[PDB]
Amino acid sequence: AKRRVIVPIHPTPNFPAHFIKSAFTTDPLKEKQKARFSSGGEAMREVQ
Amino acid sequence: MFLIHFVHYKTILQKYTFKFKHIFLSIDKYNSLFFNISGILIWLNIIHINIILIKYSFFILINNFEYLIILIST
Repeated sequence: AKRRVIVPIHPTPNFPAHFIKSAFTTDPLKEKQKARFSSGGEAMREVQ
Repeated sequence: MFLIHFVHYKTILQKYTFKFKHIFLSIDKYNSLFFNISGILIWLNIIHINIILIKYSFFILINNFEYLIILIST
C-alpha cells in the first residue's frame, strides 16, 4: 500500500527532547490534525 | 685559599611590574539578549503552541533551522 516511512529524530543541541515529542510524530496517520495548546507559569496558574 | 667569611647580600627588589594577559582573555563568546518569553509556537510535523504569559506582544522571532519556531515576546 506504499505506507510512508518516517525516520525518528533524536534530541539535538537546538532540538530538545520535549520539543521533539511535541512538534514531531512518527505515525503518519496523525499528521495534519490540528493545533495543540499548553501553558507555562502564569496561564497555568490561572487555568489549573 | 680563603681569607674571609661573608654573609651573601642580594638585591631582590622587584620594582618593575610586567603582566601580559594570556591570549584567551580576548577570545570570543556568544552573548545574547534575554527577555521573558511570553509564548512559543513549534511546527515540524504537528503544530504545538505553548502560552506562558498572555500580553500584547511587542516583539516576535522566527527561526527555521530544523523545526519552525516562533518565539513570541521572546
